[PDB]
Amino acid sequence: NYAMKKTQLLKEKAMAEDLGDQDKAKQIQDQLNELEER
Amino acid sequence: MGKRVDFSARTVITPDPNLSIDQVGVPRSIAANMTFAEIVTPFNIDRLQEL
Amino acid sequence: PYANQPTVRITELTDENVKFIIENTDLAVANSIRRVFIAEVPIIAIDWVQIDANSSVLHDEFIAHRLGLIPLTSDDIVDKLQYSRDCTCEEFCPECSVEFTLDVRCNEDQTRHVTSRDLISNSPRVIPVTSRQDDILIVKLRKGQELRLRAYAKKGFGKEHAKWNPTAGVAFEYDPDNALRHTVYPKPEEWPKSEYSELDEDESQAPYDPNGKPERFYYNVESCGSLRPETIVLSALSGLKKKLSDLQTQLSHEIQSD
Amino acid sequence: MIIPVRCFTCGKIVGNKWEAYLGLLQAEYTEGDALDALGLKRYCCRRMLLAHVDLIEKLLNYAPLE
Amino acid sequence: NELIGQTVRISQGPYKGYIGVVKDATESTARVELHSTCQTISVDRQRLTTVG
Amino acid sequence: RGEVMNLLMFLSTWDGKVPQPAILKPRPLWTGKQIFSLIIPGHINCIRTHS
Amino acid sequence: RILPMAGRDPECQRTEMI
Amino acid sequence: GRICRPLLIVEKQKLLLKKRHIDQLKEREYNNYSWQDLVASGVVEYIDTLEEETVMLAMTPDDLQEKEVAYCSTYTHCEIHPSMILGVCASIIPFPDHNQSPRNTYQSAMGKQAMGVYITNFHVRMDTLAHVLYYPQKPLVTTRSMEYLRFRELPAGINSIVAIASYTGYNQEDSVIMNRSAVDRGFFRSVFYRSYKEQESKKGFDQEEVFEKPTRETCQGMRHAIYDKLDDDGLIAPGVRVSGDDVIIGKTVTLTKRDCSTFLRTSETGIVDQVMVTLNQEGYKFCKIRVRSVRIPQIGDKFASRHGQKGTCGIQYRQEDMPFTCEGITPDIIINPHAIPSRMTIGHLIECLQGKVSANKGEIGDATPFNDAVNVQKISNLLSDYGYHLRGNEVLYNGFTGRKITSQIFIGPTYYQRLKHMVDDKIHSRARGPIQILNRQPMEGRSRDGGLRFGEMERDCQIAHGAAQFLRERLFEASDP
Amino acid sequence: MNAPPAFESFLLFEGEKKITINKDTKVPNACLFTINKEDHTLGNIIKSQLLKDPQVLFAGYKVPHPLEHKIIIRVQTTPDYSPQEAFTNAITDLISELSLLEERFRVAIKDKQEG
Amino acid sequence: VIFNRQPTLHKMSMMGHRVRILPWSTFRLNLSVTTPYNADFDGDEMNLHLP
Amino acid sequence: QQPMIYICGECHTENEIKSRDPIRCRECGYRIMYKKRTKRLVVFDAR
RNA sequence: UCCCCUUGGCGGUUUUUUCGA
Ligand SMILES: [Mg+2]
Ligand SMILES: [Zn+2]
Ligand SMILES: [Zn+2]
Ligand SMILES: [Zn+2]
Repeated sequence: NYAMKKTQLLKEKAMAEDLGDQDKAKQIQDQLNELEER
Repeated sequence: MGKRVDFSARTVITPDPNLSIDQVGVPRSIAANMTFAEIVTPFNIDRLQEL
Repeated sequence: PYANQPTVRITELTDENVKFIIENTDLAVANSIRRVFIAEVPIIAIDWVQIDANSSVLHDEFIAHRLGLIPLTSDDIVDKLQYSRDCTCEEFCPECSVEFTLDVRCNEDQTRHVTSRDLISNSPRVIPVTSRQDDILIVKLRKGQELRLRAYAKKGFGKEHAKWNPTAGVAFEYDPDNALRHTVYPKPEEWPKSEYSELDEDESQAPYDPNGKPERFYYNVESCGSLRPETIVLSALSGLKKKLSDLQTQLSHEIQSD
Repeated sequence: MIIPVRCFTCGKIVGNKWEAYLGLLQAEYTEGDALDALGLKRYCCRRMLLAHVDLIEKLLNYAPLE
Repeated sequence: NELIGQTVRISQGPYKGYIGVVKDATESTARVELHSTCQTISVDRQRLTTVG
Repeated sequence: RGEVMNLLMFLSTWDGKVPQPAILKPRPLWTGKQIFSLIIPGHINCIRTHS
Repeated sequence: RILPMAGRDPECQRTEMI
Repeated sequence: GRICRPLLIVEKQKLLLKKRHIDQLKEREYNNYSWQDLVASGVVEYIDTLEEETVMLAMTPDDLQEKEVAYCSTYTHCEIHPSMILGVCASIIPFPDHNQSPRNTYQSAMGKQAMGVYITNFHVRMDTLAHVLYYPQKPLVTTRSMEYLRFRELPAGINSIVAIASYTGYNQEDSVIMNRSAVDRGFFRSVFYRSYKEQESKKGFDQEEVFEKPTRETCQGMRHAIYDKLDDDGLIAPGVRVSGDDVIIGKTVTLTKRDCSTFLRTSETGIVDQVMVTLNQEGYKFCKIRVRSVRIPQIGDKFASRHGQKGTCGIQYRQEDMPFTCEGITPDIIINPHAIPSRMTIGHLIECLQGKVSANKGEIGDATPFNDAVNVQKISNLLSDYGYHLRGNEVLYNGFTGRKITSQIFIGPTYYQRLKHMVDDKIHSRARGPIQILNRQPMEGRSRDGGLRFGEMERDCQIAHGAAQFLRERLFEASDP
Repeated sequence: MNAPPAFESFLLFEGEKKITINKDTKVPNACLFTINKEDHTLGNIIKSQLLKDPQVLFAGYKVPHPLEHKIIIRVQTTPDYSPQEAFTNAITDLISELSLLEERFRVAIKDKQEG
Repeated sequence: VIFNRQPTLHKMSMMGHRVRILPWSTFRLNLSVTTPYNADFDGDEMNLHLP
Repeated sequence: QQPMIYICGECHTENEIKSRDPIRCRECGYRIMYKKRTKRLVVFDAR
């Protein structure tokens, strides 16, 4: 619930920490839903 | 030459023209902590005993 | 030696304020009545709040206080309820207090407005002034937050706490034009004319009146909506009458003990 | 933070008008016009809404206590 | 002793309907710290009722 | 008198006797200095220059 | 440079110091 | 580390900054036209104090580009706005050029003691010594520069009906009468939070510290306190009323067991607001407990105005007793007139009037110092439009008798601040409290329940009195026999 | 912490008399009446009523201390009429004024409302 | 009680006074007695010593 | 008669942390927890 | 002609910073 930061931090961390661009897009899909989810 | 003393109090001051020039308008809590040693005597024993 | 003969003249009468003029009475009596409307006029106000559950950021005392300031529809209720300290039954009951309930929780995503409509009352006669126009904003809640509490409104008067003050604003005035010069203007041309000045615009202030007492006490008693504004005046006269009757009673005790 | 229930000086209830005032504020009304519409003429009452800061809107930004 | 730490409601006097925890108790009075206000009043034990 | 009798309520050493008013007709009026004379104790004798 | 906040660093400390 | 400020560039006796820049900038809400464009375009420049000695600086282009008799004719820069020389605390002051500067300094200092909403997450924080006002307000008279302090959104004070009259003698020598009825309504009411940090820990091999409801049958060091108030966890529950020396955390260290618990500080009397439990850096149980305290402004609490008028609540009178105007307007605060002539805080008067005009006009007034477009005559013109005395005085009717007071009182909305110096944080009394274990003299400080020092200057005063028995008593019989 | 509860401003404790009669020593036919748990609201009206008495030589009142919920009324009358009976009358007639005013405001309202 | 303000410059900085109990947490003092102690009420505090 | 229920931080969910049990939420494992409101009586005058 | 209550004043300290009259 307050884990929007956790999901955002998880998505943000994965994008720079992960060498594939797909992970950032998959997290971005979750991130768009996150506006309603929190 | 300077010590800390029991039976001493400190408080924020405010004006009060209804008090006499030789009077101090003290708060109730301070009086509730500070005490004065009064010797018992037949003249005051009734008062101090009930007190 | 004896009592002067007071008179009354209602100039404006609404359900929110009364503008009236009292004559042939003392300046002290007129100001005392003014003071009584503010301090010595009983009303019912929230003065007891049991917060069963509160997850808002606002503190129970903060919440309670705001609730305490809410005007309640008390016109007949105050005349029948017993003063809170005075009730003979243990604790509280409808005979001496008004029970309130406010159990509200935000579940929708949009913020929930904790209005005065949300103030459940054990009585339909006593509610916040929300009959007919917006509501008293009590709190704003985010999704999942709640506020559950039990409360009692007590019969009290403005001298104890402003919550029991039924008035919005009392515009009291006497000698509208400065005939008694009770106030002397350094420059009378800089001064606006009174709202009740029954005099033409040529002169700045009325000429000095030496042998003439203060009469024509002009009022604008505006209610905060809790009590009807005319009942406020009746209540101030009855309350001042009460203080003097009580004093006469205690004096009879003080004198008969001879 | 949230609208005061009563006018500090006079005692008029001002807690039941903030939402009305915000509705008026959506339009290009000057802060004085809203009070005029709400009928608050004494400056003691007017000061209440003119000076109010609705910070509770900021307080709602915080994660809720389900 | 017995009612120290009990929650009592003041059932009589000016403090009727007040809630406070007791900090002292004698045969006649107890020192009640009010749960609401930051003051501690001494009141008669027959005027006190226990909510616990 | 309605005003004077309010002022004299705040004098401790006043003997309870109203001084003859400085202006008697058309209706009794007291001068501030007249009321102030009740404040002065005993028989004081002094001369100073005002600012 | 910025590392991605990754690693057990306390464990890394404790274990290498053995 | 070079302190510098941006300035307008002046090449001719004409601005580098033309309407095209302004037209772009009024729309800055939509387009982001900014300082970068202005400097990159060479219209503005950052002058450093060392460089400011070789620049010729104008105050305003609208006046320093015309001439009557040429004074300079060689300006190099122009001040953006001279009021920007004031700082953060100094920028809330209305009419600072109408006050004696030392008073401004005192307000600047007093702006640092005013209670208010210091942060939006104040309800989250388990920080020590927090104060927030119930109803702080946006000032009715603002400098156009306090918008940047976001004081409109984070105010510290209340627009209050100040009556500059020595009323009933208690509104005297910086003390000020306050409206009891307004306080009932929460006027200047604030909530004060204190936070207690506590962690259990390994005292040693034989002893380890743990939170527990201590019990007489096993715990040593127990006192007469109500441990019943902690729940079985050994921690006080949020929403439980506490008072001085009440147990807050039942810490116990095993021996049978020693009570090492934490009790509410001396003279506190608060309510547990919230209890947070966690593990510290070391992973030991660690908890921070926050106790809230509603501080009703009482007699003696220190208030200041935005003009250097430090003053204590002298006495509080009910609305029936406060003086009232021709209408039911009573002052919220009565301040002593003798505080003004000595301090020459005319900015105060102008603030009290512009606040009056702002509340009547229904608009936030501008009190930027070097306004030149808003002066007392113009403000008076504004006030004179509302059926009010153009200079603001009013016929007050005595609250006690209702009789008009012969002097028409200057009265109006003025932004007052409540300073943190509440009297209850200072009131102190003693009779055989703890003693310093070395010199066996009463301890020092109110937290240690100490005793007042009877210093040498006080002794010398007794020497001059020749009250030798008193002097001996104080320095021996009443100190360390 | 030291705020007296507001009810102490008007509530009489056990034994406290609402009014206390005291003789004046400085002059004849003079008393000082000490009202407990009172303020200017009740005192000025009584004072003003006493000024209407032709047999009252001196009348005025004070609240010895504003922080004290107690007032002192001083009454001094003619040799043929005690300050006590003057106080009795000053209560007897002030109540009358307020009762008649109650009746006149009540009728003026009932005549104004639906009439 | 003997009443003092900390910048104790002279003999009149420690006059003795009679006590009067009052509510509201503060040491109230007479207006004329303000000058000897040079004790304004903007937030000043005074020490009370009880013999 | 408590298993010692605590309220998580970021979860806002009651978690049972018995004595000597580590304060961690059942979900997200966040280490911050707050004690639940006391069940003791809470009443204010609203003054 | 089985007993059983038995609990009564504990305490950091240095240094530095901030603040009050
Ligand atoms: Mg000072
Ligand atoms: Zn009942
Ligand atoms: Zn108002
Ligand atoms: Zn969790």
